[PDB]
Amino acid sequence: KLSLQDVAELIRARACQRVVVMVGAGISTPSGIPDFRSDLPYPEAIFELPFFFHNPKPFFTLAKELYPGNYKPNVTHYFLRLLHDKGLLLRLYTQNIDGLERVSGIPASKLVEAHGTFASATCTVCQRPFPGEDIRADVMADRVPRCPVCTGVVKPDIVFFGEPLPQRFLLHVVDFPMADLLLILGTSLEVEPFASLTEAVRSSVPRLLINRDLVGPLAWHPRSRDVAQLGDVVHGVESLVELLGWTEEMRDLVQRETGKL
Amino acid sequence: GKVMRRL
Ligand SMILES: Oc1cc(O)cc(/C=C/c2ccc(Br)cc2)c1
Ligand SMILES: [Zn+2]
Repeated sequence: KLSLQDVAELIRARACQRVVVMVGAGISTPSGIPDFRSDLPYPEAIFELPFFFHNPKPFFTLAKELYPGNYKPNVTHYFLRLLHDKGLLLRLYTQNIDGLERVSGIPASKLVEAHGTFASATCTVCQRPFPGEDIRADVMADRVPRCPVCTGVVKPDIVFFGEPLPQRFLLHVVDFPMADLLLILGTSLEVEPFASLTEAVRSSVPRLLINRDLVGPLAWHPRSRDVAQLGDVVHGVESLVELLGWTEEMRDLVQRETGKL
Repeated sequence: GKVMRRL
């Protein structure tokens, strides 16, 4: 077995220079983001295109809530920022749609927003793209945004069920074998193709899971350099940060960034 | 396609 402590020592020894990180809703929660299960026929219709076309207001209700500059990153986001600032982050894969990774200062070239973003939008009819700012007043005002070209509904570039994952997602193909550490925060990775992505790291590479529970591919197909640190995600991260000797660095980073937010 | 799931 490796312990958390062992992983921590690899990182401080800057021996892990190519950390691939996978994240999900377990890191949104601490920023206040409501869980997406809580009028719709069943909650998943919120990300279903046929239903959206029939009635887009529910979705746009949620877009209003999550639109940029409402929510702020939490200290788990900032830990990932710190990894990046140290030159240790190969890529960060997010299933979340709150865009808090980019607000935390991680550059877009280091990020894969696997479920899309509110940063931009697309006309559902003529496919004209829009910067997200261009539909913000409508969204903020509870009016369904319409295309100036064709009058079609303008949809934020959130990936809906059945729609292709973004282009950038295919960086996984080589990011995962290229990693010298896999970090999994706040997600199980039970859903394909994320599940299969955990298997794509090389045999010798540690996989460190920080999450409420042990779930998905790390439980079904365990490896001997897996480490699972189970509990509140934030507190698991606070523990790794201490084992790294980065506690004061984290404080100072968060203060500097909070000063800016 | 993004996979149908619950939530
Ligand atoms: O020392 C390191 C550090 C690191 O992050 C990655 C690798 C290995 C890369 C690799 C890619 C494809 C095949 Br096949 C075999 C190996 C080695
Ligand atoms: Zn249009």
